[PDB]
Amino acid sequence: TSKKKRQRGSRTHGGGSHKNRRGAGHRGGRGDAGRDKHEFHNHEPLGKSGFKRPQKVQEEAATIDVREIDENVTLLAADDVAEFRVDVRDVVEEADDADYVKVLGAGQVRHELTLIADDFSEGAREKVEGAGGSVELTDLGEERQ
Amino acid sequence: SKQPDKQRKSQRRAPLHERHKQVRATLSADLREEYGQRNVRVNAGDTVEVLRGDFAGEEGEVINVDLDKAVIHVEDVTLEKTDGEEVPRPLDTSNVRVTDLDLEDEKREARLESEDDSA
Amino acid sequence: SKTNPRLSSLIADLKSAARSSGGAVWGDVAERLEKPRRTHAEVNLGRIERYAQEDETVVVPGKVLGSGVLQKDVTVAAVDFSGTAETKIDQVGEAVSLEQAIENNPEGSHVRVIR
Amino acid sequence: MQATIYDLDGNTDGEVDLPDVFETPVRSDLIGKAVRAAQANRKQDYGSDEYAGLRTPAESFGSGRGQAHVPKLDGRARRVPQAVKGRSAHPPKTEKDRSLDLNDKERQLAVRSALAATADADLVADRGHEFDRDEVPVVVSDDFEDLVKTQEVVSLLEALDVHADIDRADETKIKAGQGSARGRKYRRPASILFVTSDEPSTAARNLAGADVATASEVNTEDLAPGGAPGRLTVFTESALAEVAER
RNA sequence: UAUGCCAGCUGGUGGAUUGCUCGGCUCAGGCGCUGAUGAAGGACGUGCCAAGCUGCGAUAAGCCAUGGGGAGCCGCACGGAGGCGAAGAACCAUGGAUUUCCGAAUGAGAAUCUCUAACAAUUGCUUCGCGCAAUGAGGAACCCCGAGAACUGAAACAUCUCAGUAUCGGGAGGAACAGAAAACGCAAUGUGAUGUCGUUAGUAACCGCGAGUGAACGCGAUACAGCCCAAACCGAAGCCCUCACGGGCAAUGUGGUGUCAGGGCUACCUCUCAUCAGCCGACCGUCUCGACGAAGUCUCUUGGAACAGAGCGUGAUACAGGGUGACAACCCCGUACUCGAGACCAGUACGACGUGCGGUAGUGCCAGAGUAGCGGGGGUUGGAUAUCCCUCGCGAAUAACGCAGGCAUCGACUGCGAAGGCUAAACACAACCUGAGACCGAUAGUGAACAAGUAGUGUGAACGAACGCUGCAAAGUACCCUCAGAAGGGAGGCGAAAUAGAGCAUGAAAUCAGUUGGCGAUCGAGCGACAGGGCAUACAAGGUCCCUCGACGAAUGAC
RNA sequence: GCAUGGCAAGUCUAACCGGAGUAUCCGGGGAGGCACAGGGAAACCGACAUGGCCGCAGGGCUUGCCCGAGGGCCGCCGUC
Ligand SMILES: [Cl-]
Ligand SMILES: [Cl-]
Ligand SMILES: [Cl-]
Ligand SMILES: [Mg+2]
Ligand SMILES: [Mg+2]
Ligand SMILES: [Mg+2]
Ligand SMILES: [Mg+2]
Ligand SMILES: [Mg+2]
Ligand SMILES: [Mg+2]
Ligand SMILES: [Mg+2]
Ligand SMILES: [Mg+2]
Ligand SMILES: [Mg+2]
Ligand SMILES: [Mg+2]
Ligand SMILES: [Mg+2]
Ligand SMILES: [Mg+2]
Ligand SMILES: [Mg+2]
Ligand SMILES: [Mg+2]
Ligand SMILES: [Mg+2]
Ligand code: NA
Ligand code: NA
Ligand code: NA
Ligand code: NA
Ligand code: NA
Ligand code: NA
Ligand code: NA
Ligand code: NA
Ligand code: NA
Ligand code: NA
Ligand code: NA
Ligand code: NA
Ligand code: NA
Ligand code: NA
Ligand code: NA
Ligand code: NA
Ligand code: NA
Ligand code: NA
Ligand code: NA
Ligand code: NA
Ligand code: NA
Repeated sequence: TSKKKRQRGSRTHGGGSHKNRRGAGHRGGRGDAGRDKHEFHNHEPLGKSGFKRPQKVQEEAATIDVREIDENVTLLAADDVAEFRVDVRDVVEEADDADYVKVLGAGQVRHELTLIADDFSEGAREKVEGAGGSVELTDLGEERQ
Repeated sequence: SKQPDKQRKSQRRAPLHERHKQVRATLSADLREEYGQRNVRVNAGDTVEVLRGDFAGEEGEVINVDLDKAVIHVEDVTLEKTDGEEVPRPLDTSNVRVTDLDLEDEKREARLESEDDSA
Repeated sequence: SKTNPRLSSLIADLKSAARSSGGAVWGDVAERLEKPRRTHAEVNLGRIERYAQEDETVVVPGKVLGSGVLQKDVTVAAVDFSGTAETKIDQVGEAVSLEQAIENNPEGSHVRVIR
Repeated sequence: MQATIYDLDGNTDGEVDLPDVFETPVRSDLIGKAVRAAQANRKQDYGSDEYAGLRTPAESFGSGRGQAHVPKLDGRARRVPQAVKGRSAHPPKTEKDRSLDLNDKERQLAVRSALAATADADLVADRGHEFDRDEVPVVVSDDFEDLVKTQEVVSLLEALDVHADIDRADETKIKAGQGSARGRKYRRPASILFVTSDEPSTAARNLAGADVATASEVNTEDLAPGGAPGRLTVFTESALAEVAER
């Protein structure tokens, strides 16, 4: 049996004094009324903050951590094996509708990896090279200057 | 229409010619054999036997057929009024069986015999 | 009130073993399974690798998921395994249903609880 | 496991491997959920007239005449919920979503599970079905799909000691309550489900309480009427095979 | 024991309850315009007897033809008298005849009548004559174009919000509107008419930057369709009325060409399968209607009646639903299967006829102005500098030019040609037909299951109910008595039942009459709860209870 | 938020399409949403698959001693 189902006979249905559940006054106003007066509490302060750049001037990066790549190298049999070599663009989902593919340096790299991507973080490079690997920047990646 | 209200309605409000089907009774075996039909529209000439009411067992000539009320009067199937006058006790064709047909109508017999049409 | 008849049965088995045999992990696991599903365990392989050890059955009072790598040749016992988890485990060790571990080890010995 | 095929005379004719799905753990809770969803999804939207009881300029006289402040017109109370001929306070509504969602995986799992419940003679008898057989489901040859007369399908069932279930379903119940006034006067026990592969058995369909389905689209409902697992079914050699990849 | 209290019994009052459903409510599919050839709506008529309703219209519940249908019939409506139908009536479908007065109401006037040939009025054509035509008004909502609140929210309130909502004016169709880029702007080596659905997203944008408000490009789907002028160059080669004759229009340009795969012109190549005009003209499907259509009406028992129980038997491509004197696959209508017709799809698709697609070079010949654009003032929008619109003023170019790409100017780049036009399908609504339902079941559900927008109220705008159920069959109570009596009553008759006897199934409570039990004219008021007594009680559905004595015997505990 | 259930580094389809037993139902449909990294107005940059210590449950051992998920205390890392 639910709470609603036990209300018949209670009279007030849990509202306390029958003088309680009336109109908007019981809520201190309609909607967000008095968000900086009587009900200021737990409301973010009033005002403007910052600015926005036009949607069509914004670039959305396709990102992936080395940990992801490294953890699935064996499972990625459909990709090149060498002295493993992988073109990140073919790994990261949502890579088509993105402005570019960037690799980030989170986690470890327990394999000699040769990664090709449009972008790489300083940490991604270091970690890959520290495991006897190489970072190949795409022709699109030739924007670094 | 599978809905009971629509069923009963179409029966009570069916036009006159569509009411002929409401006055149909089962044909005897000999007649079924002879005409290739299980039942027929009871006519005022036919002879029938009562299979269900208080008059079940009795037989007689169909004196009348009412299409509006979908009911028939069979000879000797009566009720004695208070004054003593015997009057017809209406019957539903469903509680009745045709044991002889009045074939004076050319058209009736025609349809009764043709395998492609029913009577 | 659990709704899954299989879970109910499992929980009853766990109890029966905990009481009959000298096992105390089964009755412990049973108490977690009776608790709300949200509190149950959701462990990915990366953790089983970090804390398990050979000849010590890893007992998960919940479900195992396939994120991360497992190299240790360990026997993992859980309520359920994601299709990937079960596949990745049988590759280097063995994935077992809690119902089996109750029959193979009613004493609940040499077992490590992981969540 | 193994399933024994039967010819149109009721005699064995070899056998095939009972597909794996029939080994799926019976999960009545999930089956019940799939049937509930199925039944709810075919329910029609209803609701009283938006304006019923509101078509009046009735007003309250207020204080002064020893009467309660109730809107009235021509000295007759109206509109308000407590008034005869007044609006229904919280009536049924057309806008209400009377459907139920169910994950494909969850629903498929229930189909497989109900399918599996078919291969359990004990479940089947428990569900209420009446038969004198031992093995189940009742597997038959593809030539069943060629039968035409219902009477033929009867003899075959009588041969398979499974016809008793139809004597069970050969009794309509005249329900209690007003459903009667809406065309739901009758009800009858569910009997044998006939699954074929090309087209539903036109021959068996009219059998008292029987249902006819096809392997490609047979569902939780026909497999488990009313969410109850274990329906006395009869598959077609090909149906059995086709039902495996479901 | 008066007046009287509590409870019951018999009868009543009342109309709840239960059962029933000819009505509703809601969803879904189909379908969809009518009217000066006088609609819709209204009035008044019309029947043997006719008040209401329905129908119909002085040919008046109807006349004719064809088709179907069939032995019956004369609407609801079951009387009395009479009549019709085998010369094929009734009844159904299609088509036609008739079709009063008012009514857009149109000769003129007028509360449905009247006065002396009439498109009144406004228009187009015009033989300049009302000669040929158009418009007007209705319709459930939907649709398009204009006018445009306030309560309210902001806990006050003015911008904001309610809301471009309510309401008002004008108008189209079966659908409207929109629509083949002076587009988009995931900026591209990209997309490619328009609606609509899903999403993008409560995102961008707006806002006493408060409350609140709020897109689009794109994407996935639905359905897909693309064309014609103006001008250049031609220049009467042309169009409309009329059978013809003949008349009218048209140089202030009819007609050819042509329309960004720019075109024209000049010189060439090649060619048509584009496009445009006209002819033909469906299948399938869908919606509705119709034909045909299997098998028990066997035994026994109960009953007023088997559709019940028991026994025996049958059909099923048919065990949906309904009817029938009680629970029916096999008694009757139907239902599965098969078949036929109509309507919509659609004058569409396919087909064919005619036309001719396209390409090169040259050519500053052509290409829509109060426009693009700027400024003042307003409205509107998310549109912010960057929405759409109105108003006042100002105001350009000519493709070698112009516009756009979310502030202005110049340059580049990319897209694209405004100020002319048309356009199938996919979407809305629900009048209309049909289907459906975990909806309501007569105080419910529509206001309306009934005379329902009825009775009735208001000068009027407008407002607006209540009323469902005899029985299997009327067998609806003959005869006699009483009475002022077709009243009523008594006796009596019918039926299983009249306590089914007419607003008649069942028949609660409040409550009334008579009556039984208890109390009662010396006595006190939340009417009772728990204890214990009196009196009262057919059975049934409860069967315990009393005293001697004895066994057991907690706390407590004596004379 | 919570209880139950499915799947799980993923998960779910929407309109819509086909089938069919034709509003149910079977199969397609991942457009898009949320999750998978955060920080910063923005430009722009971009993290612990575990380094230490306590220690509950549980396990281990020759019965106080080890191992101790989760949890708690730190370290360290991205960014402003
Ligand atoms: Cl920004
Ligand atoms: Cl984990
Ligand atoms: Cl695009
Ligand atoms: Mg995507
Ligand atoms: Mg015949
Ligand atoms: Mg009401
Ligand atoms: Mg009831
Ligand atoms: Mg006049
Ligand atoms: Mg206010
Ligand atoms: Mg304020
Ligand atoms: Mg607004
Ligand atoms: Mg846009
Ligand atoms: Mg032309
Ligand atoms: Mg505004
Ligand atoms: Mg009513
Ligand atoms: Mg007045
Ligand atoms: Mg009565
Ligand atoms: Mg006294
Ligand atoms: Na409360
Ligand atoms: Na209250
Ligand atoms: Na408030
Ligand atoms: Na009204
Ligand atoms: Na009063
Ligand atoms: Na709904
Ligand atoms: Na229509
Ligand atoms: Na009359
Ligand atoms: Na007429
Ligand atoms: Na005219
Ligand atoms: Na004239
Ligand atoms: Na306020
Ligand atoms: Na005020
Ligand atoms: Na504002
Ligand atoms: Na895209
Ligand atoms: Na009968
Ligand atoms: Na202006
Ligand atoms: Na542009
Ligand atoms: Na009533
Ligand atoms: Na007493
Ligand atoms: Na997706």
